[PDB]
Amino acid sequence: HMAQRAFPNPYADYNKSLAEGYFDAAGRLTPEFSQRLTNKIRELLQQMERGLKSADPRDGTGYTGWAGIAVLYLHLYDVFGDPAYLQLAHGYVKQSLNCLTKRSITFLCGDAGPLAVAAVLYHKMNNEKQAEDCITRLIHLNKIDPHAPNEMLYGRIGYIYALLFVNKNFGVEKIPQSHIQQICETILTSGENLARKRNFTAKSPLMYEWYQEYYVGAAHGLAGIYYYLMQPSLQVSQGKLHSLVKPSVDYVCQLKFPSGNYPPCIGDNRDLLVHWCHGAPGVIYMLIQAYKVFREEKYLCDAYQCADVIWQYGLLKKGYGLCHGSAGNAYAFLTLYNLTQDMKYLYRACKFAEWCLEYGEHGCRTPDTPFSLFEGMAGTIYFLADLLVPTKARFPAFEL
Amino acid sequence: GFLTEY
Ligand SMILES: N[C@@H](CCC(=O)N[C@@H](CS)C(=O)NCC(=O)O)C(=O)O
Ligand SMILES: [Zn+2]
Repeated sequence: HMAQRAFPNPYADYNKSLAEGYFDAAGRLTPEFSQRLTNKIRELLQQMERGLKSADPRDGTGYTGWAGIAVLYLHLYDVFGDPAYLQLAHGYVKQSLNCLTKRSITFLCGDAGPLAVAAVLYHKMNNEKQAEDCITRLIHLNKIDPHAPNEMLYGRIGYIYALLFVNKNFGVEKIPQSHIQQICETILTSGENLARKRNFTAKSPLMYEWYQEYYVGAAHGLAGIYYYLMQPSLQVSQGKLHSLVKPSVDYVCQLKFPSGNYPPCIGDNRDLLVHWCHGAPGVIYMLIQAYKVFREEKYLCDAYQCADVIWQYGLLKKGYGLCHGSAGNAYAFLTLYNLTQDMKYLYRACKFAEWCLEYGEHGCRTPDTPFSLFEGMAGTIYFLADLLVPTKARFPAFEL
Repeated sequence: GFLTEY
């Protein structure tokens, strides 16, 4: 069933010999592979620039719109150091700030994306006034939507990411920890309350839902929320980490299909989607973080299973995007590489990149937003550039 | 569709 959604993987698995072309014994990419990545990046950027001329003027979001393009260029500026990338980022930021709708709080789908990205861009351009104005607006954005959900695209962890994004890039605590703490407390309270209401408590002390479904994965579901709650950034107490989060994580682990993949919602029987948004490519982050925090082998073994499912069924007919595509899937290998230091996973990432280097030659469907960060080409370009320094690579708009 | 459907 997964098989019907993926191309057969044409590549051999890792060995020291096959890997020599890609990186040295220190996991550092060869000059040759680096340059081939760079050449593809330059080519695709050309097509992206042209394609974006036809994009909807009104959508400034990180997920499908202008702020997402700015995310890419800030990244490219950091990777390559070319000033023209920072300038490109400026243009996209300006477009995005004209698109605030006041309807959502998240980095990916709300006003927090434009504002947080703008703060960082202005900062990088030594424009203190504009940077500080953006931070102010971002901080106050909290108020506009209480009773928001808890998930990534529309809920509280999506807003938290925006705050962390600012702090990371400024290198200082521009948004006070107390602001993050307050949101974290609301998430925990909400989780306990819903589990109590529905009598989940015995099997899962926390429970969350979005549009009246118990989503499991990174984009809308439990794996995304628990990944965040387990992050040192969010400063959940040891007490709550063990009494609330860990048993809830374990409940998710128990939902695993025999294949190693995960259902999109609790009770869903169809083992079909191998995406960041739904299934193993998104659930793996929770597993790896659980391993880092709790040091229980079961979490690591589950992560290995994810990587194997993705190696087999991860090259999607859906395309090359991040949310549900080969580049987003490839990030699962990098996260496991960065935990274990096992070059096998760096190798798998390089082969997924090899696939992306033949962009458009496989008969993949055209995305609804073909040039966007999460559905389209910007996300694929992001991944290729991030691979240049694998130890620093992070799935954008999500991974901490 | 809606953003991450099914
Ligand atoms: N709008 C998307 C297509 C829709 C899509 O693939 N949605 C995701 C969720 S965000 C999914 O898992 N679809 C269900 C499926 O593939 O059966 C695109 O153009 O990339
Ligand atoms: Zn998706």
